[PDB]
Amino acid sequence: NRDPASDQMKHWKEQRAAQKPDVLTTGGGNPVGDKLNSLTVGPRGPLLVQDVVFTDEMAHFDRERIPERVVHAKGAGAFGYFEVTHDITRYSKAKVFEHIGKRTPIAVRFSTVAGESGSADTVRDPRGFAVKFYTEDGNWDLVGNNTPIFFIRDALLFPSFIHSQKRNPQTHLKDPDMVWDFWSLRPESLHQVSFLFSDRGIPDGHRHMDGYGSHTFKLVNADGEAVYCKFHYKTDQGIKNLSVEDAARLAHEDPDYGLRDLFNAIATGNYPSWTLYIQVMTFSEAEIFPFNPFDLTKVWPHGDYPLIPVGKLVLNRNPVNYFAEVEQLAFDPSNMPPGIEPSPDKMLQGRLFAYPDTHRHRLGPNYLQIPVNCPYRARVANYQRDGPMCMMDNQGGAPNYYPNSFSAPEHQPSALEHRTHFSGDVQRFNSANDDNVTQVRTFYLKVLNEEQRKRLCENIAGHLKDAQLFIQKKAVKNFSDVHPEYGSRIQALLDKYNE
Amino acid sequence: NRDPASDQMKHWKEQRAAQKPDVLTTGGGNPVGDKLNSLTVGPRGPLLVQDVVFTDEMAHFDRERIPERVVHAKGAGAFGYFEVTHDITRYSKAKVFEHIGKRTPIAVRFSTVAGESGSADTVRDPRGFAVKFYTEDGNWDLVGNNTPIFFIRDALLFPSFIHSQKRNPQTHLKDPDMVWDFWSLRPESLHQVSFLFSDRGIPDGHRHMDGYGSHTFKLVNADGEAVYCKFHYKTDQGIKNLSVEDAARLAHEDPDYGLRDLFNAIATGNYPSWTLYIQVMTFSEAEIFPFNPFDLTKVWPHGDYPLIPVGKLVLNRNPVNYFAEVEQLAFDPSNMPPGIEPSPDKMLQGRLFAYPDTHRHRLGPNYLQIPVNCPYRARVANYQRDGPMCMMDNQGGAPNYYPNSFSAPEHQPSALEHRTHFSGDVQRFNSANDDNVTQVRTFYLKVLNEEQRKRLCENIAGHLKDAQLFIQKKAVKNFSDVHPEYGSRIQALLDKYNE
Amino acid sequence: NRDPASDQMKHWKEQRAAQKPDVLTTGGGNPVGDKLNSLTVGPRGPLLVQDVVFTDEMAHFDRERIPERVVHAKGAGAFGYFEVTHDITRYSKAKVFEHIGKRTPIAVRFSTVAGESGSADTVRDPRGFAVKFYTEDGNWDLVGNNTPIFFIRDALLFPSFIHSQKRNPQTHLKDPDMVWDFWSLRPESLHQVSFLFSDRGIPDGHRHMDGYGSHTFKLVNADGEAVYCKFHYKTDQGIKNLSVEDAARLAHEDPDYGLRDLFNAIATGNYPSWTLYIQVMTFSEAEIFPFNPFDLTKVWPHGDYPLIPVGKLVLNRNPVNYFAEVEQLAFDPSNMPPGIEPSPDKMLQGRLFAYPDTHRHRLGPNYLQIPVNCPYRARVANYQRDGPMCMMDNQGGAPNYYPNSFSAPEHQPSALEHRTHFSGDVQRFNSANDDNVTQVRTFYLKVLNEEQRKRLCENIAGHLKDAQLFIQKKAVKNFSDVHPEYGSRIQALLDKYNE
Amino acid sequence: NRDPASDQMKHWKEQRAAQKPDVLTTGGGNPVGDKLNSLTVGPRGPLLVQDVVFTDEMAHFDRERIPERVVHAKGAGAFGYFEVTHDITRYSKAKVFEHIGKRTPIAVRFSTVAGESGSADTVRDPRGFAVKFYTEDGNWDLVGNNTPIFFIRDALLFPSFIHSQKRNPQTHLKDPDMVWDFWSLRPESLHQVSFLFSDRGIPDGHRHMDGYGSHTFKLVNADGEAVYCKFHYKTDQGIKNLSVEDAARLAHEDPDYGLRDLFNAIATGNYPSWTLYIQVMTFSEAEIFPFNPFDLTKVWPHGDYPLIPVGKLVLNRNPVNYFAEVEQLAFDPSNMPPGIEPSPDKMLQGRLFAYPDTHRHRLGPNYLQIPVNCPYRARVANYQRDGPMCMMDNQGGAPNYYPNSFSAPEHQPSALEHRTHFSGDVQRFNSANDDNVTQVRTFYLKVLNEEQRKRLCENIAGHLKDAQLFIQKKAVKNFSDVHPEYGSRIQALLDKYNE
Ligand code: HEM
Repeated sequence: NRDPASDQMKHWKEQRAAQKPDVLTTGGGNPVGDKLNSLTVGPRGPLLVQDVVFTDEMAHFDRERIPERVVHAKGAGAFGYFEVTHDITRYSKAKVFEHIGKRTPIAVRFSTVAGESGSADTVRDPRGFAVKFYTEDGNWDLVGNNTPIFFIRDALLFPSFIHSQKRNPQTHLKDPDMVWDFWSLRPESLHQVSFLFSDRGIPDGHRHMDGYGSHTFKLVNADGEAVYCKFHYKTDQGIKNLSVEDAARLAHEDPDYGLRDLFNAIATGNYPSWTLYIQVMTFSEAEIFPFNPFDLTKVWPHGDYPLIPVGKLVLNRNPVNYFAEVEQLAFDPSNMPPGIEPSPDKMLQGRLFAYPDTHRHRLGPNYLQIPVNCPYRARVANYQRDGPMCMMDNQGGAPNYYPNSFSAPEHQPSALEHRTHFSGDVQRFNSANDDNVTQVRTFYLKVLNEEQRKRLCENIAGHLKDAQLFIQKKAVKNFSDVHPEYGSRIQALLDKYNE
Repeated sequence: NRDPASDQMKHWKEQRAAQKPDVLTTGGGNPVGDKLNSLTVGPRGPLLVQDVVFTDEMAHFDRERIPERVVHAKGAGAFGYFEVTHDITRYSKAKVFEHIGKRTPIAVRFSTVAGESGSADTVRDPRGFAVKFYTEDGNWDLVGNNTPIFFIRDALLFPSFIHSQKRNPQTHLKDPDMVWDFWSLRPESLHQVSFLFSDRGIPDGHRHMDGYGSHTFKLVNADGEAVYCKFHYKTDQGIKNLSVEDAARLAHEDPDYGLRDLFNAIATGNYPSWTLYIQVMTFSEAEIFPFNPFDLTKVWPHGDYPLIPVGKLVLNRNPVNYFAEVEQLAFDPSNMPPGIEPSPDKMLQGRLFAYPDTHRHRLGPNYLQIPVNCPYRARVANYQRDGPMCMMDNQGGAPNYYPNSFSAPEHQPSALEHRTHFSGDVQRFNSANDDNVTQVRTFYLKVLNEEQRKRLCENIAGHLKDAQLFIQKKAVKNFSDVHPEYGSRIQALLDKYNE
Repeated sequence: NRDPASDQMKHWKEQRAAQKPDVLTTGGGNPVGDKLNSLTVGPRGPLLVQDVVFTDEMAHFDRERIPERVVHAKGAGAFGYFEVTHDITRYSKAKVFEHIGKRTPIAVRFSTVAGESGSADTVRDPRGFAVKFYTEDGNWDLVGNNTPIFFIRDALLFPSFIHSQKRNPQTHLKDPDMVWDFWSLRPESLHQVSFLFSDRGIPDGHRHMDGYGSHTFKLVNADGEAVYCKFHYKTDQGIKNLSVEDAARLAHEDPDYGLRDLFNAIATGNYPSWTLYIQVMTFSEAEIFPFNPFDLTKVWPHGDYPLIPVGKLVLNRNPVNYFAEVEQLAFDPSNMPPGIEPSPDKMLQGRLFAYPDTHRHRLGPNYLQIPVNCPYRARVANYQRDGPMCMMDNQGGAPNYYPNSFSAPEHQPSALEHRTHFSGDVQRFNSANDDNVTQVRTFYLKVLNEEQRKRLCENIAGHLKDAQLFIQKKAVKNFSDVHPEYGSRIQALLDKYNE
Repeated sequence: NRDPASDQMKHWKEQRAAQKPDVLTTGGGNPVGDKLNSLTVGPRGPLLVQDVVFTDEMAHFDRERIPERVVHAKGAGAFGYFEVTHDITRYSKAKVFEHIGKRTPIAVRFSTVAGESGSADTVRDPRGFAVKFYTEDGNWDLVGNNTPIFFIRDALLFPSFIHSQKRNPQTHLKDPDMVWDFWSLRPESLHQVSFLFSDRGIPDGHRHMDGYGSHTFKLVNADGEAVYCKFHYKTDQGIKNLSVEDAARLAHEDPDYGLRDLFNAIATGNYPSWTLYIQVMTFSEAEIFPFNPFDLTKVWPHGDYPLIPVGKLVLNRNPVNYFAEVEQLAFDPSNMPPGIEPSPDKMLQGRLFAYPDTHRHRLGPNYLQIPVNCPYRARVANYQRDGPMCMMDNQGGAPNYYPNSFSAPEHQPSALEHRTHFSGDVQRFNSANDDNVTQVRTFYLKVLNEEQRKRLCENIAGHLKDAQLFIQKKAVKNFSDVHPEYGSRIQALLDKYNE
């Protein structure tokens, strides 16, 4: 016998006991008599528009594909839940953290980034780790990566970035000249660049990796007090990466490696877990931080801000229909229930917009009306109506303007966004030179040993080599700024690759 | 106080009862602490992106509109049932006729023909009478209208017709030349044109008008024997038209008069009803018939073809939410249960294609998933997946290829099309001159009496007059062919009309 | 020979006289043999899916309809130009007012608000007066209204407003209970509501109504020197409006009266024009202003803030294709070139989001490329790419990331937005009580004379009379808050109406 | 210096030199001041809605993606011309062949099949070969392949087939159980399934393979006589296939091998070319012939039906912008100028619908209006109007109904379709027994030599080595039904793989 994976269609007909098979039908529910031989005038004559069975199917077939994620197209998914094992109600008053043992059902999706839908899992790229919490207050999406930091700190340079990583407008090939001209001119990436070309670059599956909310957020307690926080949900399966070697063999032996490793893990019953933590920084402590507490290209050293365990993330159910439940999902950072709010983290401020923006496009206006995306542990109610493909509903014949004198939905002041005071002019404030080295240096010669320190200078040079020379220096320079040796090793290697 | 319609909100609230309102949430179900004031820095400062409340809402509002139906955009809808007051199971074996007494939930939408969503019901124009049956063998969309005949005999000239019947491409106004130039160049229109300007051109409210299927159809029984039939449903509310002045008045006082009439009649228990009948014709007779039995412009005389009583059509329910229940109601002439097949009606043949084609574009590739359209009385199982906005499970893990050896949906030798045998060179046979007078001449003389004739012409003469002298000639010319007098009688009015 | 609008097809045939007709082709360009009779196997047989002429033409016919603008569905559009005639450059460095005699192409559209596409023109309703300028610095849209004020003062209570106006979620009929229940609950509307029900609520055609910017905008000259402002452009054709009697008649007689009137004028050289002035309030003034200077329901009295002439708006070019030129026409208040900026007017701010947004839905992601919408007088060059229905050269090989060292477009540091200082807490400041009457009273008492006040209350009562009693009560109350006479004069009429 | 594909940007800057870079603007052409730092309230403050530079850019990015082709997603495309070399004026009256030395602009896209957009070029999968001839009679899309046969002879099966190749509905991974199950239960595949695993399964470069109109078509001369034919465009650069290990190496070393390879050729003057031939068969012969002369899994033998020469296919132009020219490219078999006509193929006929149809989905209603799809060597003129993103002018003010009396587009009898007399009942004729083994055996034996013969079994087994035995068996039952040793060798291999 094979693995639970391949034995899919197998484990399907079985459980289907001896119950006869459903009756093939058209979308209209008309029982199809013969769906193998099209209607034709004569055995060698043309086809009639009359074969609606055919028309009905081909028509549906011609419209399956929808736009793939603008980023993170390739990924895996599965559901499970979250459970409380610590009390942090002092910090946030969210319903998901209510009492201890408070298990909220979740939905998570792993994925790559730069590659398309046909791409393989096993390759150097950050990883998409987004959780969908279904809470009585509504849904809460923690759209996070496998790291607490990203490459850029101003949303505006993101589209340009994603481009710099994806194909060339003309050749449609991957273009290093682009990948590095951008990185080179934007040293802020330094930090997250180094993390990428580290060993973590390619985990073993989606399980032996770490999850983070990356950004800085804001918790609020039932007492109206607030404090900035950072979420870290480590892996209980342990950290594990794949040598550039395997990453390549796997790249072709099983392009969907990480994909079926997650399905079998849960099929065989070995459910992947993660222990959720959170750092904590008061506003007072925020004004003090030697750095921008809201800079996405920075971290809060654990020593100065220790981790507090909060919960256990347990994925235990495997998706049935992938399209409907995984590809069709929708993780929107904007979705945050009372007790949780965004920080003025310029990058975070960008996700507040983009996700619902695209979602409406990828899936359509009512993209939340999709089962997987619908917040069922809540009771959506308001003054919104219509839209294409309006399922449900449509919120019945209830009044549609606010305010109204007809007992239609009223607001709840208990969920008012926490009020903070901000002073200063309205201007395009430059964050470019917000120190893109320090924390980086203490990562090259403080977080990594000599072994991986080198594996880095090797990985990087192996790619940089392909970029125009003038580019290489503009890069070596920056790296150097993190530490001379850093740029020395790399540069060296390059020249050897440079013939 | 006033009418039930206008009392919509009232009642809704009284039913709502003492039940406290629902917490006003965002699309994501998150409660809103205050959906009346925006998040602005300062009481007179800028608006913030961070106001995902505003953006959430506003956004759905920006997508509230879907393209109105290409034709018959304005209308009203109601649900109810259908009863089997007779056993017509000798001709058609459709389960919707199974046994006397059986009932099948129906859905109907009345509509005008040309005017967009904002026009007025009380205007001369044919009328849409769609009857959707939710059977146990899929659905059945009998797209009827108040008239058994139409204007054209071949689809190809349909998109062209509707055009002439709408706004000039440059001015955007109703064009008399666009209208009459077309009607004059296509005599086959001579029939319905007459019926159109007659007293039936404006039926007083929906309840007071008949419904027809026009297209010759096919009824297959148990033995597989087949026949051609027509579908007529006479109104139990008796016929009632609206004088030009009484309608032309209601055009403003109440442009949605028809919509209100219906809702109101129902809301007051007074349900509109229709008896169903059909006309049966043998391939042999259809052979002998003096005309083309599938010529939409002609009718099967009562005498030669009496109407057999079928069952009843009760409208005892009003829509809850209009946009989700009526606006989206989609009727595809293709939905025919095993037992009702189309006919070689060149006109019908076209529709077979169009409805789903457009429904796939107005509502979406998965429109058959909309609650109203879904055949909730049968089990839809087939090999079609994905498509934007996939509701339900999408046949979960069930296979997707046919045939297959995994106990997936099967065939239905019983639901096989009937086998008719045609012959002749496959080409484009000009149907332009298949007697465009006979029946028109029988209408203008034996069906109408002098006062009814008088009207017809004045009605016609008053509209045709705005066309160019030349079209007027061409127009009158065709009328004389039906009958000398018809022509001159109208002509007369024109010369006067030309003051 | 009638009005130029009627003879549209005439002058066409005429226009291309000696020039022989072009060949009829499918979408693909292939020539069409016989476009009248579909390809049916046998003169009375089915329709071959092999017939492409049909399918091609039919499938397209099936997708002709796109959503109609969310609000202001029914309108009229013409193209003309703008000519500067006064140096106001000391207030805005906008390249549009650049210098005396300056000519900038414009495109305007007139509209109603609540009615859908079939809706009648001559009805009480504000009027849209959206201009589009194709300035050398990019398109500058100034979306004017036939009134310099609006009902609500916060963008959040807007979707609700429109809802109250349009059809009821259930019956689908206009609901006066809905309308007035709303206005009654938000007295800020008094001002505009009063204007609306005044003779000005039903202008005789588009040629007799002033256009306004309503919102306060911020102008910025060459020395980054700012100044708030109001946009006014009075008709040069004289203020004229249809009585309540002519309006109803026309309502059914000529639903497209505005269209017809506007088309004809131009068509016959009788070009309409508007002079554009602007009031100038300095930051120091907007400070001590007796009201919030960014409150859409208020106006800067001519007395303390004059009107400085700018130039003229002239329309002299009818649309050739309505759909392609007047329909797909989309204006974004967000489009403002260097020198013309927004104010903190909350009501305005929202608009910065919604117009481009909704457009991305109605017209489509790449709608900015639709001819009538492209800033043809400017040269786009950005890192934007792809999306459906992408024309032009998608900037071709051009680099796609920013910054880049490959000579792609750069940022002009001279068009950097002006910078203002705002301080305070950031939150939901409740601006529902910023005086909802003062100005209203001035309008009722000093702007209108008895003759007028008489029609107004009559008019208000005409509609309101139908709102449930408790609603009418609440309504008269407010009016009284403007003036005892106001509420009373109506009340009487009310009690009068109730038998 | 490196290859052309690598030096893409390098050249852009080079040639685009001696020119000040363009001004980076917005969608509306407004110059941006700084596109690197979003607008906020103070250095550490929230992002303002005011920032439109941001939104515009972001939203537009949030939509860059459109759905990929349901099949043949991964591909490379280029442009060239077709040159007549021989006179087959007698077989076709088609203008594209008018004379000797007649050039016609063509566009081409090569593509794998069951692989998603991100997949890798080199993999056992048929190659998509589609040429778009822009002729004076519009565009004639010759939607071919690198093989002259397919896996099934009935459209209906296609969706079911295609799904079998793609991913598993639940585990989303590629699944052999599905693969082989389909083929096992469907023997017609045999012929094409053999060719696949043959040495031709993985062609080296897109230039070292052939082209096969595949289907059977019809030809019509000026005198009206018709006949059937087979299209063949043999590679001039010669056939060069890739090994199995090599293929799987570039598979991850360079997954975009096709693109690069092909792009570089044309980039250096090494323009590839193909010779277009035609096999001819007269109706008479179409009668004598011995299995269905249209069976898509049957090829005419050069022996009895020889290869006639026609012309040259030369591709000497690379796309400037890929998304604009290749991604948006749309080839519709339904496009066919006079002289070329479909044939009964129960497979082809269906294609005539899937292509234009699925396009109205993937790209949009007016997709034929996208620059590369437009039939620019002709002149579209008809009665089709509107639809979203209506580019051009919608045809201006021309009359929109046919017929008309205003000199609008007329028709050409010259373009009438050939009339074939088809006799025989109208029903679903089984095609499962049309011989799916005779021709096949001839391959394995004749066309194939002992050497390659081995690499087939080895390959056909290397894959099937993952399908439940019960499946493996069924398969061997056919291969052997082809020829004893075929399944023999296979079965011998399979056993070892079964460890
Ligand atoms: C922030 C609140 C606003 C939002 C979200 C908003 C939204 C809309 C929407 C959805 C339409 C439909 C347009 C169409 O279908 O053609 C519209 C039309 C219009 N808006 Fe309002 N708008 C806002 C504020 C205003 C203000 C502040 C003005 C003052 C120019 C204005 C002027 C117009 C005009 C002129 C039209 C009609 C355009 C035409 O048909 O030519 N809007 N607006």
